[PDB]
Amino acid sequence: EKLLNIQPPPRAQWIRVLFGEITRILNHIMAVTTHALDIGAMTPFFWMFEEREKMFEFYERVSGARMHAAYIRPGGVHQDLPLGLLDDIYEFSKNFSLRIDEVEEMLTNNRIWRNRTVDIGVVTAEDALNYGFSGVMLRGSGIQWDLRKTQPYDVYDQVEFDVPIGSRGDCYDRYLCRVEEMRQSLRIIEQCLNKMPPGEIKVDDAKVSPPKRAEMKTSMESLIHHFKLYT
Amino acid sequence: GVQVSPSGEKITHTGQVYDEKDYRRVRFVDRQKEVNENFAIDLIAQQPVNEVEHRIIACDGGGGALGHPKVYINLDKETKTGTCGYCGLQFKQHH
Amino acid sequence: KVKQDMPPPGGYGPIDYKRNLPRRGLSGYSMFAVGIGALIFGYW
Amino acid sequence: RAEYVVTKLDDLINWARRSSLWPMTFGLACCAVEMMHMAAPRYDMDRFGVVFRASPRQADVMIVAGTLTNKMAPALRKVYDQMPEPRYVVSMGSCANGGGYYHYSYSVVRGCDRIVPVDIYVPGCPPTAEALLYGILQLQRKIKREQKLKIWYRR
Amino acid sequence: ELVEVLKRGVQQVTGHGGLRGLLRVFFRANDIRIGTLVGEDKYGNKYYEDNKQFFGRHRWVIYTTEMNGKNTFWDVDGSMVPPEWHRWLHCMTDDPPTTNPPTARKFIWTNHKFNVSATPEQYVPYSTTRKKIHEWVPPSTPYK
Amino acid sequence: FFINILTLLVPILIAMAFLTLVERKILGYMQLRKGPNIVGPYGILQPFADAMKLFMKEPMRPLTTSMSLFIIAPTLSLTLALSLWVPLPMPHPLINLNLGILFILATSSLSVYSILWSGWASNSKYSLFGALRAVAQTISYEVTMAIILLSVLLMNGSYSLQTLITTQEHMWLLLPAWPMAMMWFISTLAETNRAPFDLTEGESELVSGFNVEYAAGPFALFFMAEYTNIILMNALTTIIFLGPLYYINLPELYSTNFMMEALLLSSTFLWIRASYPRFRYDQLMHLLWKNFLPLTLALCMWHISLPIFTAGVPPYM
Amino acid sequence: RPTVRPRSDVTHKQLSAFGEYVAEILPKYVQQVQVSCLDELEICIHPDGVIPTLTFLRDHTNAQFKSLADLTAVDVPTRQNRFEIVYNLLSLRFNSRIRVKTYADELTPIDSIVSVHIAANWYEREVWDMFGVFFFNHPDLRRILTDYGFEGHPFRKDFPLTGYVELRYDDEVKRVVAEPVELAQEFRKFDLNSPWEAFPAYRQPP
Amino acid sequence: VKPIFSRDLNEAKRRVRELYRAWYREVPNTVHLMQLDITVKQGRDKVREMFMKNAHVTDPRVVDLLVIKGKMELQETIKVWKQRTHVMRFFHETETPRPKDFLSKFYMGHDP
Amino acid sequence: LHHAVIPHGKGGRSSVSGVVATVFGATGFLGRYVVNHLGRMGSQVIIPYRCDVYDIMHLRLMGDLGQLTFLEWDARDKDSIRKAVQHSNVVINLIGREWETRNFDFEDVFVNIPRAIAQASKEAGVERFIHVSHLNASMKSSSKSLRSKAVGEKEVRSVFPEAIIIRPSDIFGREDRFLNHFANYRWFLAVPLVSLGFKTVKQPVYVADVSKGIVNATKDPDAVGKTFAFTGPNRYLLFHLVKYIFGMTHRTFIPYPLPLFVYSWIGKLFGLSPFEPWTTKDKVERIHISDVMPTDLPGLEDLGVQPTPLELKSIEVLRRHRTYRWLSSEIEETKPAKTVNY
Amino acid sequence: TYKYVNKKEQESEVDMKSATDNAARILMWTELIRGLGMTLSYLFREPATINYPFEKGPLSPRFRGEHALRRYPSGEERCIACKLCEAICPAQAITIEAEPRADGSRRTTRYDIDMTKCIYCGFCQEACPVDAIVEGPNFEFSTETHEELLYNKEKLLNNGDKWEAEIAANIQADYLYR
Amino acid sequence: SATRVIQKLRNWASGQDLQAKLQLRYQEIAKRTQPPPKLPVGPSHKLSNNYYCTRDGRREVVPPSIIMSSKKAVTPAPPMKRWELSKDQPYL
Ligand SMILES: NC(=O)C1=CN([C@@H]2O[C@H](COP(=O)(O)OP(=O)(O)OC[C@H]3O[C@@H](n4cnc5c(N)ncnc54)[C@H](OP(=O)(O)O)[C@@H]3O)[C@@H](O)[C@H]2O)C=CC1
Ligand code: SF4
Ligand code: SF4
Ligand code: SF4
Ligand SMILES: [Zn+2]
Repeated sequence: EKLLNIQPPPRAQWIRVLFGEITRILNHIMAVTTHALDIGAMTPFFWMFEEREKMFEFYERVSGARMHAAYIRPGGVHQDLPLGLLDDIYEFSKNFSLRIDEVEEMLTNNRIWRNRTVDIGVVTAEDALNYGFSGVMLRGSGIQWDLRKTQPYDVYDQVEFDVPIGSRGDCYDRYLCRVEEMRQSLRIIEQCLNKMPPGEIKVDDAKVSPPKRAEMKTSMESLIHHFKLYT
Repeated sequence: GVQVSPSGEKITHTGQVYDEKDYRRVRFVDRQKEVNENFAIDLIAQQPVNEVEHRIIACDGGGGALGHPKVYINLDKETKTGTCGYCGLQFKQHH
Repeated sequence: KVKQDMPPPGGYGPIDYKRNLPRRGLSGYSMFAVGIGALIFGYW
Repeated sequence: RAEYVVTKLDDLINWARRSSLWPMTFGLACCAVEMMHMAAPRYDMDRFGVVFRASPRQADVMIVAGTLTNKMAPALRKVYDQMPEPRYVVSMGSCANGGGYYHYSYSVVRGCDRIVPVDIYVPGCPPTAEALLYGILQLQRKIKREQKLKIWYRR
Repeated sequence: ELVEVLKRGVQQVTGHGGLRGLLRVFFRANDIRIGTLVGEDKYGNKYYEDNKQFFGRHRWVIYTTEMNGKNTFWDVDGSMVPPEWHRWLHCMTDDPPTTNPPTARKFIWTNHKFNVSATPEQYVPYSTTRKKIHEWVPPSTPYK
Repeated sequence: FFINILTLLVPILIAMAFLTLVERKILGYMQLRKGPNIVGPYGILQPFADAMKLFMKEPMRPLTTSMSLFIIAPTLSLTLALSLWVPLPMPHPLINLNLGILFILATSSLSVYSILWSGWASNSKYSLFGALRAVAQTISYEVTMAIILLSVLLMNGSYSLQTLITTQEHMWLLLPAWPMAMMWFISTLAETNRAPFDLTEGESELVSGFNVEYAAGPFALFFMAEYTNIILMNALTTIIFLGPLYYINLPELYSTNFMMEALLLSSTFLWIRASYPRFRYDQLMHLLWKNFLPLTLALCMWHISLPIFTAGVPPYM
Repeated sequence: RPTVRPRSDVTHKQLSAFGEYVAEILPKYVQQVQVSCLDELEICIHPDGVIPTLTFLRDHTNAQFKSLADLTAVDVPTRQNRFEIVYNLLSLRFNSRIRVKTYADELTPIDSIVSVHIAANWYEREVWDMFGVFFFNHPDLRRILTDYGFEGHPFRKDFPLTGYVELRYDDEVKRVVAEPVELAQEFRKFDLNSPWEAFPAYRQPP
Repeated sequence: VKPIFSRDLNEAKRRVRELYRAWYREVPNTVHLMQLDITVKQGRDKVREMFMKNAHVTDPRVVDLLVIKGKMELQETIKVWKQRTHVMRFFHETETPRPKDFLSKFYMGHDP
Repeated sequence: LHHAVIPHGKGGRSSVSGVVATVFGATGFLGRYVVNHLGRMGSQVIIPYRCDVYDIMHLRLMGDLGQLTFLEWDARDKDSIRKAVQHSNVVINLIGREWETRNFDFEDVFVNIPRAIAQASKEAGVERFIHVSHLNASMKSSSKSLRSKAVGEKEVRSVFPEAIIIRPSDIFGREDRFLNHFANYRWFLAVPLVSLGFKTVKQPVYVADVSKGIVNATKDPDAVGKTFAFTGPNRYLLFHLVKYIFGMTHRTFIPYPLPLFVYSWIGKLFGLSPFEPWTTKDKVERIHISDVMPTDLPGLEDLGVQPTPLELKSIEVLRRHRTYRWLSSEIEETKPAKTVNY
Repeated sequence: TYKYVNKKEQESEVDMKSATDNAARILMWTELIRGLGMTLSYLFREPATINYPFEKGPLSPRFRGEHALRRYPSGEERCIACKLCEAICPAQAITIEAEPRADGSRRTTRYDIDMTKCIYCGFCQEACPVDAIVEGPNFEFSTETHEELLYNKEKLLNNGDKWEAEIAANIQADYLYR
Repeated sequence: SATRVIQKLRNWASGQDLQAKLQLRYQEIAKRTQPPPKLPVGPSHKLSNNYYCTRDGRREVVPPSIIMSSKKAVTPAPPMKRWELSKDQPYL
């Protein structure tokens, strides 16, 4: 859409930011709990993969697949939300922060995880920028950089949230940065469900997004742009 | 109508059959070759012709956005059943 | 009339995202006074 | 009657292998997440008694998940050859079935059928965790309905 | 309330059709739970719904004893359910075919063939095309 | 006597098989799974089928291994794990040793010898890593564990095992000796390789440790020995520290109380397995020689001084 | 206009001034400066230019392009030097991105940036395995992403998409063996280039 | 043209002979340590045949890049990174070679 | 030819060779090597299997998509032979059992089963019939298996005149009953040999060379009706053969001189196991046999592949019996067996 | 807006009550007792598993599964040989070589759907202008041999004939969304 | 759900309330069947004053502006400021 110089609609931008932070919760939860499986805490993987199955059901409600969705098309998203998905997103978002509190109740403040993960893999910030580290690898070491805050793509300048940065560069600080990024992802979830705008889902340029299915059967130019946008 | 070969093979409705000396029939022993009973050629002869008063009819296959696009069929030649090329429901002028 | 997927009027409710951890157990002096006092009756 | 005793001993020796079969803590793909989702407690392995051991000497069934590249091919055949002799292979997903994407790539072996025998092809890019939990039900009934001591008897 | 949940356990023990029905549900489903019967299909599945359980646990089945001339006591799989009840069981709709039936068309199958791999009933693939290169046959008579 | 051998050795095998069943069910209910529901009435026929799968699968005869130690380590491992039960007290033991605590200590190290011979003669680099972290794990646990058993048998003056229940008739030894009890439970987790202190079986840093090349058969018989050691040291902690009320008119009431207490202790063991993350071979040795060995040397000091301060000199029998 | 993405000219004029500054500071050693639409600045330099231009962009006070994003060849076979080796930089202070291009073929290499950017220590191995572009002064330059014996750098346009080597297990040698490739179904290549002029401003002269 | 590390053909042949020296030291440790199947004389003959496959070229640029490729195969066979099957892929014992005479190439297919 | 049996291809996996072979007895060792070399060139092979699907499961990789049709079969029922033969154009017959069962004797599995397979082949009109026998088949052999195989050759010539009777010697391969039978003698810590190997002499012949020769016999147009004596490489005496096997294994080599009557008694009371036995009396009298040098009979070199020797490929197949002490010993660290000319 | 996650290291004059609180956090491991209480709270729950051969999964009406050819409501196979469904199928898994039917209409001779290929993405069911190809919500179609997941035309047609009672209800409940 | 004794044990052992917030969906998920919604028009679904020659984004992009091919200090932007501490949580 940048190469075609095409803006999506604001409903497409906010559903992109909303499901990108569902995606951020998905990758941070798999990251922390699969790292807990690599350490030896097998149980946050199970207790958080139940919630990951619930968010895969959200993915399957919005697009149709569990993982390989192919939903965020160039020029806005493919289809709409199903009716009453956002109520289930709100009902999951009420109860997920207690699960975050339970997983960091077991794992953050305890001796075993703290002794295994403090002062391990201490990266210098200048050596991290020389090695080309990015995102949570930088935010463990404490250099303040987040692409939703300093170079705002989509509609991420509209939402307001906090950037978790560490102060010692270790495994424990990177895990705490990921857990705090889940909590700030929950804050972006609350802001998206507060200010999701009405509108349409793809771009209304028929040469960029494919046209609607009701207008494809009735209008000829939609059949041309459907045909030569799909072959 | 599902026809039968002299080898007992069901003729597929496109006209595909395997020859009697063919080695590609050996995937069908102790198994079965799938042929549907509802032939798509024979499932249009049961459809009646539609007697309509329009000189140009519009067809969509029923449902609007459910079926095929809304295309327009001429009915001027009364000796020929004016068909819809997506579907095949035969139309005819009332007079 | 459209029937789009929107939040309801009045908005959605508040979402908890801050870290809320309970202060369970008790004070560390009296918890030691339980455990040292468990030794004294046990040794008696 | 001896054939009834032979078939009931065949059912008694196949009941153990259909129930307590022990898979592999594999990886390699997108499809590594859905093996972890069959481990996850919605559609569950361990309700059937399907346990992710890590060792190939202790494994009983191999869930090949996703892409099997040209570098991964001796790293798959070496592991399957060091599985002990009841060896069943599930192929999760379309890249282990016949190369779902990357069929025409330079560095994907075009399915897991080129290297090992695969006893059940479970399709999808997600096989959902219930869909190859159906796949472990169908391998479970497949090596229920296999006859080992019966064709040991009539031989 | 502990005697109320013990009465719940006694009720779900005594509600599944006597001791033989209790033992066949206990050794087929391996879950003894009772709900209302939302519909019996043409093959013999007994469909149950209990909305006090979870979203996902609330709709369940008890399968057939016979299906297409096969003993299905301990051999139960995924694709035994009819397609008209598939939408109800996998929570794609809130309407069973007892309440809201689907549209019936004249070409549709009146019996569900189940998933049929490693059976004499089996899909095997083939070309669905004719012979594109027609050969030249020799003549039946010689040159002289 | 052989009737007592068979009716003590068969139902301990049924008990450890059901311990593996309640491991899978208790870790399942901890992890929001249901556990192995589909086979048996509620799971009961799963570990019988696990033995009947793993013993009707074949083992390897690898080229790289040494075959004599390959076949002589797991026969040892099942013999020592089933032979630590024979000095265990119950009401009245199958065999009453004169000094059985040293038998428990030495033959519990000989189980690690079976693990260590598996690690060397399995002849992988992974198996050699597992053998040397068995060495480092016993470097961590053994001196600490014998100082704990010494410093509690300064309250019960002999090494006999019936003397523990005639000492613990009136009260448990949890209440005078809870700094002994917490570090003994941690040290017997380090003994029997459970998921906080499980290295050497590994499964999350290396592949299998002592049973990398050990296929079904000998891996199953190691698995038999390992969970026999789990229920064994659960019952040993149960008899030595939270030893129940002992009535000479009613030994079966005390045996039922001991078995409710031992299933509580085994649920605590699997609860600790599904509650804590896993140690390291450096930090394991580090805190079991840093945060344990001065504390258990001071507890050895205090229980040396305890027949002098409060003048309880223990009797011989 | 909600369809078109809005254009701010302030980033285009400050990138024009900064590209003028980099072409001013390196006149021997910068060939082309392109401040494109979508507001990205591309600086195309010599094959000898890469070490001091990237040392300038890493260590200069106004530049501060410390983090390297990616090292990437593209293979255009209609040039004399086929591989455009690009280096994407990133300012951690000034919030911008230089796309440095340089040209190469397979026979004139580039000095590698491992001596200044240790981010690219795996990116050099990636592009040497991927395109056949050798780099100087590397610690251990190695083919990593193709096989141990995959003869042929695959991302060149002269390489086919299917490849040359397929693998198959053979019971004859009891190992996985390589074969010359043949396919069950061919790659059905399409001709999706429409014959009409798509963009009238992007037209080549005849 | 700006050259790679070998300036001329004599220095390029010197580095070629140094790489052949390292392969000739490399082969018996590979056959002894990989649990290999081939004769060590067969391995040295295959190294000589793979050199004579590429030894019809003049340019020191492509000779030095073949030295770079052979050093990569050298370090992947010294440090045990090329396996038994990856070493044995060079022999191609699953496939008879295509017939050089015209008549069997006429018979076996449409090959020019 | 037909419109799909024509060989448009390049001789690989997805290529078509048109060699539609029903490989009877493909489940074992010679069958797994010839189904490998048949699907290497690329064909739809037809595999009738008598055992479970699990012991034939490792054959599923041996060709392209849908190129291996596994049909179960019983040896008594003629319809099971008929439905596997009747769509083919070449039938390979590798029916072999070196021991006896209760349902199948030494003679019926080599006479009456190739009688029924060639009778269904002559009823179905396939072109070539690659029946494999032993080259020591006569009427006066001491073992019963060669006496069964000679009259099986007589009856298969009676019911099939254009039948290619390929006659290998003792085939050696990775899972064989020759090399592993000679190298599993280390558990008894002695090799009881028949007259110390001084009156018997053998030619071990490689299984890929036999399978490549069977594939070239199916593809050879002028080889129909022949009788291929299929002995290849250099001729070894048995004392030097077991000396080569045990010197390459580097185990203890004490050859026990035991006579033929007592060692056949050892085989007779050793073959009573209800599983697959370690040795049998006809296996013992096939060890005590001399494979003669064949006169005017064609073999490997006129069919199109050269026989690989035992010294070139013995490290492929004898590596499964060594210890770790001498695991990495290559070809040159052992002494080759002495080659005799008689 | 940034936020620190681990920055509390300061000598803040730790007194007797907070020092005994830290020295009772260590040497009793009461936060490990807290983690034990967390797992004790989770063991007393009715678990989240379903018993899948008798209690099947939660899904969606848009859940794309097994490929199927639909049919019109009055007979007549819906596929009209457009060939835009293999120009959109990114695995190149569809061969649909066709002819005139010698009845005046337009159908296909061959369909091929490769289930050992293909991406399960719904590109074809969004490119089909008549909705002939559809992705009916099966997931219980795992086969044992590699032949049986090469769906040509007849398996696809009786698949859609098998599943037309559910697919048409999904399209009738879903066609306002797309 | 379980009864009150197990509910109070779960609430004490977690440390907070657990019947208010469940990870198990009982009735918090709405009805899976739905009324059919109406997809709205876009800002280019106009009958009048709607041209692709004014609405295009694919043809307003030109070839790239070549500056130099063959004054004070210049920065690629204003130099960015560090962010502020969060008012909800400064530390953790
Ligand atoms: N040691 C050797 O390998 C030698 C073999 N030969 C000859 O080579 C040929 C094949 O040898 P090889 O592969 O090693 O032999 P195997 O022991 O491996 O068995 C060959 C095949 O015969 C089948 N078979 C055996 N008995 C019966 C029966 N009663 N009914 C149906 N099928 C049966 C087996 O199937 P199933 O799995 O069901 O048993 C198997 O597939 C034979 O003609 C043999 O005489 C000659 C010299 C040496
Ligand atoms: S089968 Fe699909 S989901 Fe699995 S690895 Fe391949 S592309 Fe990813
Ligand atoms: S787009 Fe639809 S109707 Fe057209 S060829 Fe494909 S499946 Fe058939
Ligand atoms: S779902 Fe996607 S992958 Fe499958 S047929 Fe349709 S276009 Fe191909
Ligand atoms: Zn119509």
